[PDB]
Amino acid sequence: RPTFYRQELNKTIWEVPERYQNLSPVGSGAYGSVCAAFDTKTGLRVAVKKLSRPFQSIIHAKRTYRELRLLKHMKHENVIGLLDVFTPARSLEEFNDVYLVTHLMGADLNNIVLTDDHVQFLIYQILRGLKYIHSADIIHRDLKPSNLAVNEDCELKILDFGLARHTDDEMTGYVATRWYRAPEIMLNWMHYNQTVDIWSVGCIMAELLTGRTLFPGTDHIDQLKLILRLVGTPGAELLKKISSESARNYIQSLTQMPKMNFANVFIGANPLAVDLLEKMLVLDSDKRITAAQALAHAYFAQYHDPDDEPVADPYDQSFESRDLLIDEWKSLTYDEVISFVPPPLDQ
Ligand SMILES: Cc1ccc(NC(=O)c2ccoc2)cc1-n1cnc2ccc(N3CCN(C)CC3)cc2c1=O
Repeated sequence: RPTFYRQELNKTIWEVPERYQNLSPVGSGAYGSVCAAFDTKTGLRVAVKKLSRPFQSIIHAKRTYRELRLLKHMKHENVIGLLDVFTPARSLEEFNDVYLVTHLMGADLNNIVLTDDHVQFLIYQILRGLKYIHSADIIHRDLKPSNLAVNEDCELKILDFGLARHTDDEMTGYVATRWYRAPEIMLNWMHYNQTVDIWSVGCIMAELLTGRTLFPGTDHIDQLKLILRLVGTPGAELLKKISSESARNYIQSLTQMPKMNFANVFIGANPLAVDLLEKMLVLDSDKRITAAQALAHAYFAQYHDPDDEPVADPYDQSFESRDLLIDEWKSLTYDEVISFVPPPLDQ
């Protein structure tokens, strides 16, 4: 067991192993504050998130367990991984604090915004990342530029997947961003699958190509209006699939937009880039390209290697459907701290 040391970094008492040095706060991550630090053990720059009141409620408690489970499972270049997890607690009884340590990528995709080859590389890495998380039946749900971490090599990792609530029957505290959300999760108007994340990739890729937010909607309805202006009102075959009677009512009432020519919207874009965008930004949940299929699209010829696009090990999210006391979520998280083994360090 290591020696810890305490400091006050903006409201909060950080208590961390002596191994981590020169903590300097960089803002909020998912459910708590993040410090940049220096890892004396590895010589590396790391990010330390202190979860804010991890065990105040069932929601915080379950979400704490979820995040730690998520992180401990991901092992892939384009998906953030767990370098370390720790507590100052010396027993389960006094266990009150969780700190999660990952690599510090220099930046995220806001800060960056770009040539076509740059967009190829970055979107390529996102889809390579999504294939792996999708293959474990995990869905990001709020993929967006601020949770795409990038270093100066344009090497990219996805953060914060799997947190934004599954249905509207649950609350996880996590706040999504309107502009990158698939119309089906935003509005809950047909069922949804992993391709909610492909819609997002569509929106991010477009933005990288034009500098403009694709759909800067000011609310749910304005957002839906912006979207239909580009893709057109849904056809009779799409209407067939809308499960809600109010959504279908609303749509069939809007005065009808035609689908536009994506070439006349993405003018000056590489035509392969345009073709992919048309395959990503389709209303129909069953028709939208998947991560795997997008990886094989001509746009990515320079990057695609079927033998280096791995899938994940099976991930057991049966805990998701359980209804347990705060102390039960709490002890489960404790087990997961104690059993943590850090990634191997070669020379
Ligand atoms: C350190 C850390 C620990 C855990 C998690 N959890 C997940 O990614 C995740 C995946 C599934 O569920 C949760 C993420 C992080 N993490 C890693 N690196 C970061 C780098 C920078 C920042 N900040 C960038 C600047 N911004 C103003 C505030 C956030 C933030 C971060 C940042 O939050």
